Amino acid sequence: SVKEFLAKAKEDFLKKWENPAQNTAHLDQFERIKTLGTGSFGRVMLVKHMETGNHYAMKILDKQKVVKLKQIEHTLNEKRILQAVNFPFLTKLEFSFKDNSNLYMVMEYAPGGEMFSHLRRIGRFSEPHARFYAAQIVLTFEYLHSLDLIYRDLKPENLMIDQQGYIKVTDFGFAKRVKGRTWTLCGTPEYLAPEIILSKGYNKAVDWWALGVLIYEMAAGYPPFFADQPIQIYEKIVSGKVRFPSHFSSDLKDLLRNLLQVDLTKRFGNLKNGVNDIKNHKWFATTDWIAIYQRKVEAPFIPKFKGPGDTSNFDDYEEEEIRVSINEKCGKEFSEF
Amino acid sequence: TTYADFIASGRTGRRNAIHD
Ligand SMILES: Clc1ccc(C2(c3ccc(-c4ncnc5[nH]cnc45)cc3)CCNCC2)cc1
Repeated sequence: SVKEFLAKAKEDFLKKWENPAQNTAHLDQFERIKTLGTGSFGRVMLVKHMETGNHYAMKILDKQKVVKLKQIEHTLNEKRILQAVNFPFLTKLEFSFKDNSNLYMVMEYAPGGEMFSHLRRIGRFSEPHARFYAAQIVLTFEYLHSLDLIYRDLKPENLMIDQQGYIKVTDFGFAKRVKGRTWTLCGTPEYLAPEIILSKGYNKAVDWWALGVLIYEMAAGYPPFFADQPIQIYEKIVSGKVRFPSHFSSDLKDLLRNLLQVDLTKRFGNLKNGVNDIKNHKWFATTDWIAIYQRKVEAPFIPKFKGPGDTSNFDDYEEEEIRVSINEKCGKEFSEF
Repeated sequence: TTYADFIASGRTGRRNAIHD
């Protein structure tokens, strides 16, 4: 059963969590092919592992930039968590290592590109299309939350599509293993739960709020709360008012009212019944949860796949050197990495 | 339309995370 699967999953996770894998490859074991996208203290590249000819996504973080942005502990979280998890809709680390200048995390490559790109281009997804993706997020969060992990950055930008049209939740920069409340102000403005904005201690309920935002955005083509400046967005989020497009089904609107619920005693996912309030909602009535986990459902969108190492579903970014200083930077800060 | 207001806004591209 679910409870049995999750218990065994936790036993597997805890062993790796308590004894993390370290220094399991080196940069010269890979050929760098192309930049798939960038962040403030790093980038993700398509690389080929020369030993096997396997293609991977390689996240390269500049240690000095991580330090400057005060993301040391969050980065240690990311690596420690991703080396320890294993789930169909996440990319665990296949390898990790560091050198004088950088931190490296190597993960399965998803060639379908970002959900963001497809969503913006197509405009919006149909409810069945949005439900297919939402189901995979619901199961991922059930998995993560059972391990006491909060994800804290759900958005289309972080959801990659694989060759079969299924999704991978990527970028665990703000993921954290916490049993109680936590306080860090982090996430993306449009996706922040009101608890975060109002500087309360918060818990995994923020991920279920974020799911409400994602489902809304996928179905409408725009998010429930937007403006030109974040402060205007925060005002809208706290106010306790959302409007649904006329094409939203009755079922969809009701699910969203229960996900985008400022009252934590009423928010779906955070009640006595837990995730099953979501799984057994009418909007998910046609969802076969086991078939989705097993990846037996036919995807409503399958991406263009011209071959191995194809990058056509990603945008182009200016390619820059991976420079490795002759002096070790930030040795003590990232010793456990 | 709300669609038109969205597309004319400055938040249709990839959105950056915030942090303290
Ligand atoms: Cl430091 C950094 C660099 C790039 C990213 C983004 C990113 C790009 C590509 C991938 C990625 N693409 C393909 N296959 C992957 N497996 C694991 N991550 C993958 C993940 C995150 C996040 C989502 N928007 C685009 C940039 C996040 C953080």
